[PDB]
Amino acid sequence: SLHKMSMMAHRVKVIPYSTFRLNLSVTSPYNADFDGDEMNLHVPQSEETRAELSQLCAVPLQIVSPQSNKPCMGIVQDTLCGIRKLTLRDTFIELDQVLNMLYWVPDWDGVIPTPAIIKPKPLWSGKQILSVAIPNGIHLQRFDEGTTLLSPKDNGMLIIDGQIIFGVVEKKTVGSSNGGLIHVVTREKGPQVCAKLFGNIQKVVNFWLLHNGFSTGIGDTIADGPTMREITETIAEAKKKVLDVTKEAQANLLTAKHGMTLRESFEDNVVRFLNEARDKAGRLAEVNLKDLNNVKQMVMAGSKGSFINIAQMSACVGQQSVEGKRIAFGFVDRTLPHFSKDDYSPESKGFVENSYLRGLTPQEFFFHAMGGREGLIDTAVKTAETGYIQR
Amino acid sequence: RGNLMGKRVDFSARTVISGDPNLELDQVGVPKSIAKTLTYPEVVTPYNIDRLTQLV
Amino acid sequence: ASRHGQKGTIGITYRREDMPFTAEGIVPDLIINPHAIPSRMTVAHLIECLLSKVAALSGNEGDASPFTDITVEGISKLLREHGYQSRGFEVMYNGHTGKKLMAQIFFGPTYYQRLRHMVDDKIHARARGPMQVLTRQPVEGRSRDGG
Amino acid sequence: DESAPITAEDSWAVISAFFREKGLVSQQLD
Amino acid sequence: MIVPVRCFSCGKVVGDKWESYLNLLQEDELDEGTALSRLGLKRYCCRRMILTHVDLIEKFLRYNP
Amino acid sequence: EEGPQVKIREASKDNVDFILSNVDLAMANSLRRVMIAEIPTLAIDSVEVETNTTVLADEFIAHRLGLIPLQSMDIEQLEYSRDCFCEDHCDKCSVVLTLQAFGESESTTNVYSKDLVIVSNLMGRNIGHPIIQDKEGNGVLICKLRKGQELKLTCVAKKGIAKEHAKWGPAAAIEFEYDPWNKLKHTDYWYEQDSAKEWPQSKNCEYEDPPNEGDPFDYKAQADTFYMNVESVGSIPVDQVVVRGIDTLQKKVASILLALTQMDQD
Amino acid sequence: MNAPDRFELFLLGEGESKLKIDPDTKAPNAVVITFEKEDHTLGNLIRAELLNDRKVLFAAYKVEHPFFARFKLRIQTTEGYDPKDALKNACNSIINKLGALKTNFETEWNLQTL
Amino acid sequence: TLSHLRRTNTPIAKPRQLHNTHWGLVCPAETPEGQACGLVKNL
Amino acid sequence: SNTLFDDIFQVSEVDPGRYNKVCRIEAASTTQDQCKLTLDINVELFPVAAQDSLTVTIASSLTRSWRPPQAGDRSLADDYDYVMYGTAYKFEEVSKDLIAVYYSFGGLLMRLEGNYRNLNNLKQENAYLLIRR
Amino acid sequence: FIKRDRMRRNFLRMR
Amino acid sequence: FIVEDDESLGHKELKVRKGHIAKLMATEYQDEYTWSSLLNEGLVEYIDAEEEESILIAMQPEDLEPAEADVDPAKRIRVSHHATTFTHCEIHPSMILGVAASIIPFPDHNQSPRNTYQSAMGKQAMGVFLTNYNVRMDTMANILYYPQKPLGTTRAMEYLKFRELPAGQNAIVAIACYSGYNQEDSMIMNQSSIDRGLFRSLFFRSYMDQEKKYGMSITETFEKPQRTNT
RNA sequence: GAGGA
Ligand SMILES: [Mg+2]
Ligand SMILES: [Zn+2]
Ligand SMILES: [Zn+2]
Repeated sequence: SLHKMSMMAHRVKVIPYSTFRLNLSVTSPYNADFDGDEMNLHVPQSEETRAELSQLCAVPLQIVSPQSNKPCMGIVQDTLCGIRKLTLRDTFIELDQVLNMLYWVPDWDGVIPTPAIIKPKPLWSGKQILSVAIPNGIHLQRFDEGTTLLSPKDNGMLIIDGQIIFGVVEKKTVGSSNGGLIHVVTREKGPQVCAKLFGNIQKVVNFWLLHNGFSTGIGDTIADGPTMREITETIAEAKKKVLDVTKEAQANLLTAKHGMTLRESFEDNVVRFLNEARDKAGRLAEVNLKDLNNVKQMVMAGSKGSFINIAQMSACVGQQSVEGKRIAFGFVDRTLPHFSKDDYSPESKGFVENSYLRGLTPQEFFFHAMGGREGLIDTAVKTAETGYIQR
Repeated sequence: RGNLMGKRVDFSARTVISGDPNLELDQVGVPKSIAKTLTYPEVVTPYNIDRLTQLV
Repeated sequence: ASRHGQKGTIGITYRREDMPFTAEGIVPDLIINPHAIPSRMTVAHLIECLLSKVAALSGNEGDASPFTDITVEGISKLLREHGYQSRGFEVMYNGHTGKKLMAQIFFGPTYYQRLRHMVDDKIHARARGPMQVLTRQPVEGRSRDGG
Repeated sequence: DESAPITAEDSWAVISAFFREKGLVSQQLD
Repeated sequence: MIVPVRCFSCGKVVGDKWESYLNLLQEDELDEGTALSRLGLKRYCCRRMILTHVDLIEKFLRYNP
Repeated sequence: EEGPQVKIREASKDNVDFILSNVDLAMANSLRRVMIAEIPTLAIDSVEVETNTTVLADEFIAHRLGLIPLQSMDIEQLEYSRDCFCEDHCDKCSVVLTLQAFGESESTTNVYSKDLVIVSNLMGRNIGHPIIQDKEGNGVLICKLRKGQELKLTCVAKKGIAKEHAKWGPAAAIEFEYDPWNKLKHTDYWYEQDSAKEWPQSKNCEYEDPPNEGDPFDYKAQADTFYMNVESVGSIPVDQVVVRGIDTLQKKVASILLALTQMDQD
Repeated sequence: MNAPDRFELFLLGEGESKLKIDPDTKAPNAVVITFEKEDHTLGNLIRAELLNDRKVLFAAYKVEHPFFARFKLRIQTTEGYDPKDALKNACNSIINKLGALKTNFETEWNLQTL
Repeated sequence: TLSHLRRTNTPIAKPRQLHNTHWGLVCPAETPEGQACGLVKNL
Repeated sequence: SNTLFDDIFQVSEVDPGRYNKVCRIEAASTTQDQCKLTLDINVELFPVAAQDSLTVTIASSLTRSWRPPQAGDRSLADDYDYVMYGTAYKFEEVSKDLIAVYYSFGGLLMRLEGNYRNLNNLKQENAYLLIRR
Repeated sequence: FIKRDRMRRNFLRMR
Repeated sequence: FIVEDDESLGHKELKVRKGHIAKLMATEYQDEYTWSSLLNEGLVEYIDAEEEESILIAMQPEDLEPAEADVDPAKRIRVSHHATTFTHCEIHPSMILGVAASIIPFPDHNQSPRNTYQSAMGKQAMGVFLTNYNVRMDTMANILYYPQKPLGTTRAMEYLKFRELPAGQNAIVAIACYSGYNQEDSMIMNQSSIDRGLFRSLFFRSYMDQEKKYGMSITETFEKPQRTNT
């Protein structure tokens, strides 16, 4: 427990089925996931103890954390991913489903917002139905990057009442970000309203997602052919540049930049080339993905993953490294007996090239295993350190 | 550090957790059997005496 | 847990009808959330699901050995030949409404192993039970009614 | 032919020759 | 151990097909793809159930008592 | 008729395939789900393992016993145990089965469902004969016996529905589909290169004309004309399965109506 | 051991009369109805049926929590049309459709040889 | 069980690392991450 | 009440900007050379090409939880192939005589230019967009 | 491709 | 394996040839010519870490040394032969894995930490641990009801007898956001399918106890106690 | 020993 947030108060709902069940947004503060984690619950025994709890340590009070003066909770994976899709400009909702969604909001006043389209088929955009959850009065205008009051890319965000005007809801708006909606609603209407807000958004979006469904699969990671061989030739260019640097170095023509060894200069150059290559390929892959590609959606919504994961699952896992410098000659002058001696070519010193999709050749596999174990060790040590430091 | 700055206490319970999107943000779904065990001492006032009688 | 890294626990059980069902009437017995995948990059999980689907169709053994020459393309070709979407996606139907889902679903068999520590060995609650001798604080260990 | 070279597939035979005269706990016993 | 009845997901009874399945394999030399399809296991929710079964109860039956 | 039309494409011993048209999606789906879940039947429910020496744990065996389909055509003449006042079972609310097996042979002695024998009086109700779809004539393989192992127990079969426990399902997964051409656009096709090629078109696509691409998306249209296929586990004839599913659904709705009557009553 | 007994997924309780009417307050001529021991099976059916009606202004339902065999249903009619009446008519229409289907399928079933 | 019978320990230099020479002799993957990560090995 | 504004527009250009059912319409008022218009459309429900021609008026009449079009008494300005409803949210003034109005239709946006559109298009969440062929 | 257990016949037939 | 020259260093070669393979298979199917024989004829060779320092292994027999010689794009990027003076060829690379790792399908597509986690978890799985469990009397036995061999296997799993003592079942998994009840890991399991028996298991626990350890007259006895000043 | 996370 490294947080005041790690202990909070709750209202009890008694249910069957022995686990503790708890709302989903509250996971990030506790930093828990339901992969078998357990948490303890403490019962105050006296009047002012429980008064203390409900007045100081209750959850909604903790939405904004003093640690970084941004809210410490927010909307998360399933809901976060859905709410983006629901709120895209293309989405439209027929009547009956609209009615159900409304009824899911506990506080819905009982008024059916006029459909955004009354042309002969009454259609509601998603944004409207979402806006039903937002309490009146909020404003939250953002103008993300290129937004121009017509938001052709539909980015940015603009709400001029408890009612949203344009922009796709996503992490930067409804996540745990700084000027996010959660922030604003706290500051405006106090914790109870903010908590009710979490509840409403979750219920509506979950319902909609349930009836719209969303999945991902292997085909999501497959890049287009042309894109593939373009990636390949990009890697090839990288190899060539490395080779040229190498030939020059062995011709002793390499000029060591001041302040470092000739050998170090060369090694750094190679590493830089390889990383540039991996990222070039990563951008290629990412660009090629269509918008229906589910992984691209989990990224756009920011609920999971990051560009690097796309790069590794599709373009090139790229250099492995132990203690920053790449793989070292464990054997005499060669990383693995499968090589000659004094080979500095990228794969001889650990440049994994195939993607996780294509699988790794046994060398690459081993190299990657070395890198990964370094990762495990560092994590294990780092937690013990930071624990002692914090104490 | 083991018995004074922190100890082991009564009136507590521990279990696996599980997400749930139908719980209010501040709620928690304590499973029934647990609640059958943890207790809280009320004080009999005119406000509750009937209800407490029902409980007992 | 799957065979790669995905620890997981149950967390609700639906009757059969409520689960989504595909047109053939098959209904999964396990729904895992897609957000697991990209962060971890367990491609092999997807590939196994695909391959196993093909195997079960064709009555074979999925040769999942590591450093072979099996590719995804080959598996997919086979899968198409058995008459399914060549990447394992399947149109599925919402259980509650019976309506199609707007998004198709990755779907296939996959080997899952039941780990130990059922919860009944973790559930635990103390309400003033016995205490130690030395320090007269609550005893330790749930087996010993600890706090 | 019989002097013909070996395809990578064949190696599994060799492997099975091993593990027949070794078992998997060979070293403990040995 | 012994065959399960009733393919888990699908529900279709399969607890009877086991003998015939084995027969097809031995006497008809048939290929288990076609063997399954012969027994009628169309969808893989049942094909899995049979194809991958493991019949340990044999090896249980060899302890004398 | 004025409501739904049924056109049976094909009927077998265990399957009907039929087109369900001029209905609403909700009615269809509810029918689907009730057939899966709520139509009652008969199944083993309690086992008195008087003796067992096999290599199988009892509750294991009792479990397998639960799953054995039983002749349950006229189940209606039977009463839910929670309704029969008798001390836990009688002949109005239960059927007693029994089982003895012994490894007389030297080779393995199989124990098949067909070895089950009814004891309780059926009162002439076509109930409880274990269903034998097997061509060889012996039903499910319950257990195997080596030589001296003897298994001898008695069972009770009771009326129940799949909601309580799947063993009561005459279910046998049901197929279901509509708008095979996706004219309703109720779904959108993930695809790498072309939705048309990459998606294997359904076998029902023929029963409806392909969309003419030169037509605007009709938004007025709604989903009727569902292609359904019902497979029956065998405890009930397939036609009986769908008929009783319909009837059960109707009964529960009528029950709602009656509750309304009670409310308006007082 | 905290599992609820499964028979109460269809068994009315003690005072758990199948229904429980409640006048809504948020809007006029509206009502909220609770069904015990039910689920989408009945809900979604009735709901769509209501939606068919012309004098119904609003109709939706929800299963609050899957652990529980309930679902609330909320009706709202135009004036001069009691909600419980709209409910009655929806039930009757559904029953008639079911009866038709039953006979028709029985017919077409006799249409077979197997 | 099988894995147990082929385990391997090291008491107490970067011994937790995965050295190249482990190639083919020690499983590059299996190791009880935790305090003992890298020490306990398997053949 | 009535037409708050009326006109017709030659659709200069239509773009399906990364969307399926929605395209951004570019049209100029044939009449007022200084009147132009940008608009999103559910083209799936209302197909449009270039040089096409549309449905007219910025109405305001034909609170009050929207009721299904109970087609006993459905007599609005129900005379068009397209009827959207939405809110003004900025009245930015392009020039001394060029006022632009920004409407949002549940996320579908629209923008107009001129000055004779004078303060009859005032800040009104109410507006039922149409403009003719 | 898949793992084939029919190769026992292959050698037995090939022998 | 032991690389060698032949008529040529071309057409350099594993010493072992298809004839020996045939003999091996024959011995295998005889159920005469065993691995030890391979040893004596000097086709295979024992190599330790020290000696490894001075050899030149080839990964795959054929492609690594056929000769110096259109490619399936899906196939990974193998490097080349690129060298000539090999001296040994790996038997099969998948043998660098240990036992636990050999269970994983396609571990060459996973991120290594994932492999490690699986290697750790695999030792928790329920499954049949021994064929005679019902005779052993030990603490804490867990036995699956209806194990199943996996559909996706690896060659090595044959040698671990895994497909005869499997430790899990093949579930029909579906990857989807269904009702948010399965996010932030796991998941939803089909209840009815459970009733069918999915993932059921047996648990056995053994309690031991004996008569008095000590006390000449202090002699603990087994019997049914009563209120006999007990 | 165990050990989950
Ligand atoms: Mg965790
Ligand atoms: Zn099945
Ligand atoms: Zn009785």
